[PDB]
Amino acid sequence: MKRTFQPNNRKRSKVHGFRSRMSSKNGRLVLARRRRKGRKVLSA
Amino acid sequence: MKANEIRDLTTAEIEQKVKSLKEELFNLRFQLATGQLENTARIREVRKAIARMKTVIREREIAAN
Amino acid sequence: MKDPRDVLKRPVITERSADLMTEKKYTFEVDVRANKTEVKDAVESIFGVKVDKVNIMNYKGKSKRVGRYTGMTSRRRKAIVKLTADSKEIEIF
Amino acid sequence: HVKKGDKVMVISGKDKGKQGTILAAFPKKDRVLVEGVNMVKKHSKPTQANPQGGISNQEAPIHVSNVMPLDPKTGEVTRVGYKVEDGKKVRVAKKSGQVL
RNA sequence: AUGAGUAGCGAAAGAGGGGUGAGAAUCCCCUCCACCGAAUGCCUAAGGUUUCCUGAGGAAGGCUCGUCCGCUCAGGGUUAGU
RNA sequence: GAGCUGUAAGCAAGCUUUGAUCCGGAGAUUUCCGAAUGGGGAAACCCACCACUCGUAAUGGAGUGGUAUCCAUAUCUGAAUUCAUAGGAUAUGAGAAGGCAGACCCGGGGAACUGAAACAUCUAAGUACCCGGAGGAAGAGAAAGCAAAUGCGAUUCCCUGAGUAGCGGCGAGCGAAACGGGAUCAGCCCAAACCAAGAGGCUUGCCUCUUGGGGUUGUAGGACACUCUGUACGGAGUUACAAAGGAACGAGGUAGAUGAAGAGGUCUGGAAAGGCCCGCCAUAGGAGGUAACAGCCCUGUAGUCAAAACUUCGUUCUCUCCUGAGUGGAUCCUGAGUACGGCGGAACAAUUCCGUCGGAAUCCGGGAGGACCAUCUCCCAAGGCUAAAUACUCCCUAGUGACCGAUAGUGAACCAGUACCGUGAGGGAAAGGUGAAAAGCACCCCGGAAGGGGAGUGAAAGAGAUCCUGAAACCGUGUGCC
Repeated sequence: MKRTFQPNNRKRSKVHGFRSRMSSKNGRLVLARRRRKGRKVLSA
Repeated sequence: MKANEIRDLTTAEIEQKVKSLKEELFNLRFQLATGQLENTARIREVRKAIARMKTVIREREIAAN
Repeated sequence: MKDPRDVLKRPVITERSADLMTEKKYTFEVDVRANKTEVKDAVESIFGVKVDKVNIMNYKGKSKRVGRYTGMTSRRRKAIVKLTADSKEIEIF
Repeated sequence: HVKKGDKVMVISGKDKGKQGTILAAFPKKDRVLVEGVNMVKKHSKPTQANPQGGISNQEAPIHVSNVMPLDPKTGEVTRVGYKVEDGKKVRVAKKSGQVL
């Protein structure tokens, strides 16, 4: 029950994906900021 | 059944009741799909009964340890 | 699975299903995490028949709408059980 | 302060001065259905129930603060009180002291 | 609001008979005619994500129309040891 | 304590005074991802091993637990080295791993624009920002002090000193402290030197290893030697004051209960809470609602109460623990590469920081009062622990505005960080109002429908679904004069 964008582009997920965001302190900062704003969608 | 009664039966005896109730639910669901169920309230009633039984069982096992 | 009655959810009653039922094939809605052998054994136990083959599909959810709001329906798992020359699951349809 | 099956009397509205019997209660809205009071005429289309259809004549709920119970011994309107008779709380009539 | 009922509405071949229908240039059927054919044919990728089938529909949308649609709404439909 | 199955319709089927729905305390269940931790991975998914169980003649299948890394404690073994040791293995670990409150506070690093009308320092500014650590508060803390007195005596915060001294291309600007007035108010423990016990080198002695007594000090104290005084019926305490569990009473918090008095008459009206003529209650004239403006209609308010269960505080009992004061001053102690000096940068006689070398004294002893040299005055460094007064609020409860009232007030009064835009970090809207009550238009007529005209409901239908009021631009129909 969601919306998916390019569910086959692997490079999209390897650049802007959740596991790449969680692999460095700066990406975790990005995720923290987006959680603070209240975004419905975190990362790709 | 009310908890009081369920609490009187032996653990094994409870397990059996649960088995039986689960069969009733299976049948009830199949009847609904075909189109031969009138008391649809029976479905919900059975589900809650199964829960009441499992609650009593766990409470006895926690008490043990 | 723990109790086989958790593998089978409800039968499927359509025109295609009624067509297949005359070839001794029955269509069920199945828990989305159950596999072929699980369904085979559950049908064995519940109805006391002999099972020859099982085939399974996966179905995506459909987009629906009621007024202004939009959503999706649940995913489904469908199984077509082919019985051998044995008894007949009475679905009492 | 009043419930289903009570003899009440309407105090305010078009039907002020009428008296009847409670038929239903809606505590979620503080409204109440009194018989013979606040009659409406609904224009109902033909459908499965009432196949021919027509113009009905039913009651409509009034606000519960527009109505007050009747004192059993005098018959006049009374305010409500609450006593505990036998390990059971009972609505009392302030004007006299009788129950309900 | 004005410009203004103005500019647009692009190739490229259609014509008639019948039907449906409140309504037909435009939808369906028939007949003839015409166009592509190292494709404008067959299959099958990437990609899209129900757009597929049946019934209903005439708000909106479809550079005109519409009884039609990739549009709307209800049901359905995807089966592998190779 | 009588209805109920959320929004929220409908349409079925049911539950409930042998007491439901609902509210509060305590529990149970809690799929998958996520620090994610069996391995892998494009987060929401794949693929395993071990033990036990279900099932098959057996293979195949299923269920329940365990299986990351680091650290600590051990236990063994034990690469180099034989032991040892790196390590390995084994165990025991509610250990730690991540999040956040865009706030408050400790530590480290650390801009530029700007201004100085230019620019030379400076200012901006130890600000923004980044990194690490936390706690409900946090470093701060009981004088080798202020200072010059008739001295005060820990720390922190507010007023004043004062925009003064001072520093400043002494220009912009930066900018103190002490005294005095207040808030809060307690100070302690160790090391050292001595006594007793065991061992471990040494030959007994000796001498260190440990454990118990000992003792916390500067107009010096302690040790030490000798006196009284005690080991309780007294004192103290888990908030520092070494350390350390329960039990009873009281007040709260997390549901609630009770709770006075008008249908007054009469007028308008769709409806009376309004007008007029009368009464009542008040420890209650807060507030909201009800067909219009209610103290007396409802929910309520003042005042009284109330808790099975969790919690927050107090008080008492219980519990636990515990000597001080003298005379001396023969002999020992009072905090080691430190106090201070050089050597460089750092910083900037110079000043300090850090390194870079050095290097005392120690009661008849030291350190200070801008330097040095002497007088006098205060203090006792190189060990540790301490509440309160202060800072801030993501949250919860009760309230309050000469605060806004739908272009305002939060970006967001409405399914808003949504819809949309972007590859991404990120950017970021519009949109409230029928009626008291759906009573939300049966039926007739034109029309395929939409939409109308009657009929009906209603106080109102010109209140009929973007349905309160409804201005202007803009668009039309009729007409008096030209």
